[PDB]
Amino acid sequence: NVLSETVDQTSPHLSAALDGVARFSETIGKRDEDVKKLLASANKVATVLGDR
Amino acid sequence: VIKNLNTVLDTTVRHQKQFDETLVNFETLITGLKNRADPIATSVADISD
Repeated sequence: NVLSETVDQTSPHLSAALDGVARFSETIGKRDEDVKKLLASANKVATVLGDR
Repeated sequence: VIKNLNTVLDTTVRHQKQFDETLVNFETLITGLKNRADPIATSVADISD
């Protein structure tokens, strides 16, 4: 009964959340190599900054 | 943002050794100047006068 009530209540607000999460996740998901290269170079530069 | 930050970061990484050394060298130079700042400023003012 609790699962039925939760799905009944949260259904009308689910499609917009799915669409927004899909769009924002695909913003980064189609740039995986660029993001990882950015993280590596940022690791190098930030390590240089933090050590000094 | 990702593209331009990647460009700047790889440019910095290419000279990472020099970018690391210049911080320490600049700190040493500026500390050495600060330890004599008052005579240096007095001397500059006297030169101008």
